[PDB]
Amino acid sequence: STELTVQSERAFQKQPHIFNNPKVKTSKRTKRWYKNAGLGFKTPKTAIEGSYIDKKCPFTGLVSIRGKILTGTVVSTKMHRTIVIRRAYLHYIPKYNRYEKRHKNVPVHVSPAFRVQVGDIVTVGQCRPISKTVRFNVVKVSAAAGKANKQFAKF
Amino acid sequence: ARGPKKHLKRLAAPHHWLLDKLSGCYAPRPSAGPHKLRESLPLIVFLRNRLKYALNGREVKAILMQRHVKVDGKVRTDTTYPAGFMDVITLDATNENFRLVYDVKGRFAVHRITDEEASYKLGKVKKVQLGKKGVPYVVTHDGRTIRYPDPNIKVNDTVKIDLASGKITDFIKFDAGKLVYVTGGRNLGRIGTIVHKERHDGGFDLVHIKDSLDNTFVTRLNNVFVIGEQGKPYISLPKGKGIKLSIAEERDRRRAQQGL
RNA sequence: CCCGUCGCUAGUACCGAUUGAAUGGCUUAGUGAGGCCUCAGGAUCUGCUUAGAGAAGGGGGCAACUCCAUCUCAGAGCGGAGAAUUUGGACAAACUUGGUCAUUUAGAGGAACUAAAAGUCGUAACAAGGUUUCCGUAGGUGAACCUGCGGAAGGAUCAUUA
RNA sequence: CGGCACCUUACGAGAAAUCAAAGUCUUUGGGUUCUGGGGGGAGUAUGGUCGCAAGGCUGAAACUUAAAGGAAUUGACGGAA
RNA sequence: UGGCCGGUCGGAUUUCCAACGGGGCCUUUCCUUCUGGCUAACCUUGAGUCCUUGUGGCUCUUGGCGAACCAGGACUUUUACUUUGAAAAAAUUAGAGUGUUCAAAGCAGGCGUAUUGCUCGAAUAUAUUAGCAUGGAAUAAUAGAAUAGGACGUUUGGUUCU
RNA sequence: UAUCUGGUUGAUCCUGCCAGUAGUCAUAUGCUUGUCUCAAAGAUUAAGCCAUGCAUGUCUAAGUAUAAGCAAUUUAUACAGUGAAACUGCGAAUGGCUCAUUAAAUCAGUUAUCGUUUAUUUGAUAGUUCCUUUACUACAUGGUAUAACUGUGGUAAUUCUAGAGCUAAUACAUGCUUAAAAUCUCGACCCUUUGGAAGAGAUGUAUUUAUUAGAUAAAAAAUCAAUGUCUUCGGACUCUUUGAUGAUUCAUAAUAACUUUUCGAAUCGCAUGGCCUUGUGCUGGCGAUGGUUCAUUCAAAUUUCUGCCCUAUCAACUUUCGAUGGUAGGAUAGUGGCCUACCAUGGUUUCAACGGGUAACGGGGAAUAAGGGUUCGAUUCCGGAGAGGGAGCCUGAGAAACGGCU
RNA sequence: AUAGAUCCGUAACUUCGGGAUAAGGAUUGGCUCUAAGGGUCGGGUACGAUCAACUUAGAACUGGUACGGACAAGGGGAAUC
Ligand SMILES: [Mg+2]
Ligand SMILES: [Mg+2]
Ligand SMILES: [Mg+2]
Ligand SMILES: [Mg+2]
Ligand SMILES: [Mg+2]
Ligand SMILES: [Mg+2]
Ligand SMILES: [Mg+2]
Ligand SMILES: [Mg+2]
Ligand SMILES: [Mg+2]
Ligand SMILES: [Mg+2]
Ligand SMILES: [Mg+2]
Ligand SMILES: [Mg+2]
Ligand SMILES: [Mg+2]
Ligand SMILES: [Mg+2]
Ligand SMILES: [Mg+2]
Ligand SMILES: [Mg+2]
Ligand SMILES: [Mg+2]
Ligand SMILES: [Mg+2]
Ligand SMILES: [Mg+2]
Ligand SMILES: [Mg+2]
Ligand SMILES: [Mg+2]
Ligand SMILES: [Mg+2]
Ligand SMILES: [Mg+2]
Ligand SMILES: [Mg+2]
Ligand SMILES: [Mg+2]
Ligand SMILES: [Mg+2]
Ligand SMILES: [Mg+2]
Ligand SMILES: [Mg+2]
Ligand SMILES: [Mg+2]
Ligand SMILES: [Mg+2]
Ligand SMILES: [Mg+2]
Ligand SMILES: [Mg+2]
Ligand SMILES: [Mg+2]
Ligand SMILES: [Mg+2]
Ligand SMILES: [Mg+2]
Ligand SMILES: [Mg+2]
Ligand SMILES: [Mg+2]
Ligand SMILES: [Mg+2]
Ligand SMILES: [Mg+2]
Repeated sequence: STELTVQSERAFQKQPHIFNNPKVKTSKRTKRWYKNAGLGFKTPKTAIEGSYIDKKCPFTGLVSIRGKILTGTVVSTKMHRTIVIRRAYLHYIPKYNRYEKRHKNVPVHVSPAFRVQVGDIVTVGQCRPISKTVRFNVVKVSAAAGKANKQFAKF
Repeated sequence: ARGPKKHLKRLAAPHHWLLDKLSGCYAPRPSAGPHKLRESLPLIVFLRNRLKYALNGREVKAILMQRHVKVDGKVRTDTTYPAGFMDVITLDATNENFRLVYDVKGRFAVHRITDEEASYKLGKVKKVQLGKKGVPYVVTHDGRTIRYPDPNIKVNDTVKIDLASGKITDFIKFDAGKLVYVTGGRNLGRIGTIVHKERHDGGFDLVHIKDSLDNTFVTRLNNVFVIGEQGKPYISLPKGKGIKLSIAEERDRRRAQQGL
């Protein structure tokens, strides 16, 4: 994500305490801070080489992934840098020795290192409270094919 | 609500204190100290209930204010001072030293040690960290900050504290094949050697421990306390050696010991 | 055997004019105490101080524009604490009016149901119950009901390749 | 092969009448939807909604009651043969 | 489980074995690797079958499948299910021990010489779902290679990064 | 501890309910009541109202004693024993009661703080104190200002207090002495450059900002710009120091400063040793109480996942006036629409959202026990909430406290 | 008495069109600003000059809380015949 207007806000978007010295020209252009989130979650090369800021990103931001590592189907990418995932499960009623389908809607912050859409299976990880309802970041996206390569028209 | 709690209800006490259900509504709430409230044994419970040296709590106070008891070489005149695991209790009158180690049923045992063993204790390293002015310190399981440790000392190691000058005499690493004293859970009080440590990056590293009778059991690493090598422990083990006989073998021992 | 109308008696709910009444929420709007934060205020109650009598070497010094110093009173030297009061905020009790929701209840009178079996009138149903019954719909009638149209048999026909 | 049905039997089922499904059910589980919980009050009151209306769909409670009912047997009775 | 020298007046033992229950290996064998040491039950075996038997002893073996696991992996189809294990406070429930004189209960108590006191205890189970770790891979879903944007790799280029 | 029986009929077989029957840590009531052990008990209705009395105070050798208190003669004409009062300190935030509110709220099991505060305990910890050093003011130890007390009063009344005179501190406010070096910065005297030095200031720890380090899978070579420690100027070059986590802008260290400048002992008891220039000189023990920071303990606050009764005669709700999100600020102890400003138009729902009821506090648990279940849980343990209803705050580590205040 | 305009809010009943300006409630000046809402002018066989109108929304400041400052300008509700 090296484009689409990083400085789109009234404040200068920068990573805090990362200093680009203008007197000595750095050998690498526009020094970027990144980290591995841990738990075998690979920092994407878009996070490493991008130009976005996202202070709530799990790789280039100031949040840490710790706690639950959940997985869910994306049902809504209609916010800016926040998605809603569906965590469908099954609840056991012990009287009838049977289960019932249930679901929970979890709002998750998404970094612009990840391009997600409705239908993707994402792996999310618990962070500190990001907003009123968001306590998770997307740390992994698990839809590469998605059966979306053969639907297009032919001759 | 509204502040710190100062009363411990009887039936809210730790079960290993073995307080009777009747005879009072309250239990001795331990003071703040080196050990956690549910993993410690107050001096009133040790003196009045275990040793039976006092009949009341008034007599426990009368014992302690003559500076008779001392825990880890210091006097500790509090009635509910939290004497926890590894703690050496010296009674200078009666000329005896106790080490607060668990029995295999999960309870603090009356374990008399010698005056040589009363000159030291063992401590599980809780953190190794750099303090102010760049000085490394190590924190044991009983709240002791010990400055300038050995650089080979890591977390989950066991140091040997000298109790007069509280320094590290030596230490034991956390490797496979070293003795464990299990200090928490339903396997509490058991003694065995590490088969291997199962990692689980993210939380709750597990330890597979095998005792002298080849019975393996899995325990979280919060409850594992290294006490020595394969065999030859650095402390003196209590009577029973952390074996956990089953209840059939326990009644077999009782019928083989009471019939003469 | 049974069915209704009407008739006394008792009970139970329903409709009911009363902008019915009451309680409890929530709430728009208006007024808005109090403490807290804040802009001011400065009763006092003070330590040092004077370039002016201040009846006091400016503390190594009363000639190199130079080595921390007090008292009556005026202060032109300051500095601190600081009460009443007060400005603006946010929190906001509580009151007034209006809204709506939940619950309870008075009510002249009306229309029902039950107790309920015996009263008056008829005999609708049960037999081909004397017009086979019953369903839907529509109209009519003191009442059970009757009549039309379509249906059913739970019919009084399992049947006329006679 | 598919269909509307029918006759005999009762393996079986059923309280029985009867049923080749109403069988494969106390030896209880092929899949699924809807409905009922003693008789009345009552398909009533009220609310919602649909309709031009008639009404349709949804739909109580207070109260009352020891039976109401289903199938069959014997009798009696029939303006039934 | 025993199963037989019954030599302890119907009580050790066990390739004498059968029925169970596991783990490997080979049968075209589906599960990963690469960085550096553990020098595999030293793949091998100079020393040697001195030990006598047969086959239960092959050793300081010449570098040795350096593979007996530690951390950053060209490293990742996801679930349900079920086994096991940590956790699910005590009291309570079930329950072991113990003549509160019995019992409900309680966690006591028992044994000498009562003279310098000895000592067993305060077990165990269940605690349902969800979370954690783990074994299985049936059952029931789920995904892959079809305009090949498919796999590998002992090929050979190129770009770019560390 | 797997059980049925009476009632529809003239009799029958059913459906079907009524009735029986047996428990209740399940309440009330009637009659009766001798003994032993054990024991609930104003929850239901009215979280309605309260007369009275009590329930929170506390002193050791070790903060302050001139009681004009009591008692005793001793290193004791500074005090010395005990000690009302009162100041200071600590506690009053625990306990106890109740279940009114409350339906993803509380709560349960499970996480998280790499998102924070934390008295006390326990362990560790402080030679740096000078305003602009060539202008220091006691450290054998600074200051005033108050209670108690004395004395004069007001009010009918209160745990009301006023004016005057005293006097303390571990109260309040100031303030000081403890190396010896290194490293920076400034720097009057190095001329032919790879050419340096006195003597001045600064560097503890807190606070705030900015910057830097906090490394690391393996191996060689090539000119150079200038050399870098030292040359046998061929150029030898070895070594620089790096902890922790799954993970960090972590721990920690360094640089430039900043600050209505935080801490860095003007405190108390007991014992009175040791040394020689015998000065009441220099040293010196065991404690108590303080104290900054870290760690620990007791916690607290927030938080992940999943789980709650009845109701559709509650199907759409939220977004005016924060509803979902982004950016920035403010606020907080800290995350966060917690609040503000500017943008975006989101967020929940037939897998039952939102609303309504609850004679609902949640749970461990309890009654009944073939198995499955059904019902209860105000109530002795855990968690929440509340003190007549609301709101606001003070002090404090901790309260939105009510035996605190407005 | 109410009254213009802007924003909020609006019941019974209904012939579903209304009732409705229901009822009921806030704001309104001046000054200094801010932000949106246009027309014409150029391309390789991503952007600027230039011109102009009054609408709307917001903010600060300000005053003897005044402001539809004169004028102008509905009173409303429950019912019956
Ligand atoms: Mg935000
Ligand atoms: Mg409490
Ligand atoms: Mg205590
Ligand atoms: Mg009338
Ligand atoms: Mg007739
Ligand atoms: Mg007829
Ligand atoms: Mg056929
Ligand atoms: Mg019924
Ligand atoms: Mg109907
Ligand atoms: Mg109706
Ligand atoms: Mg019928
Ligand atoms: Mg019949
Ligand atoms: Mg018994
Ligand atoms: Mg009869
Ligand atoms: Mg009954
Ligand atoms: Mg007697
Ligand atoms: Mg009373
Ligand atoms: Mg009461
Ligand atoms: Mg005080
Ligand atoms: Mg204290
Ligand atoms: Mg900020
Ligand atoms: Mg923020
Ligand atoms: Mg806002
Ligand atoms: Mg309640
Ligand atoms: Mg049963
Ligand atoms: Mg409950
Ligand atoms: Mg309860
Ligand atoms: Mg109640
Ligand atoms: Mg409680
Ligand atoms: Mg409270
Ligand atoms: Mg009261
Ligand atoms: Mg109150
Ligand atoms: Mg306090
Ligand atoms: Mg209060
Ligand atoms: Mg009280
Ligand atoms: Mg209280
Ligand atoms: Mg109007
Ligand atoms: Mg009108
Ligand atoms: Mg204005």
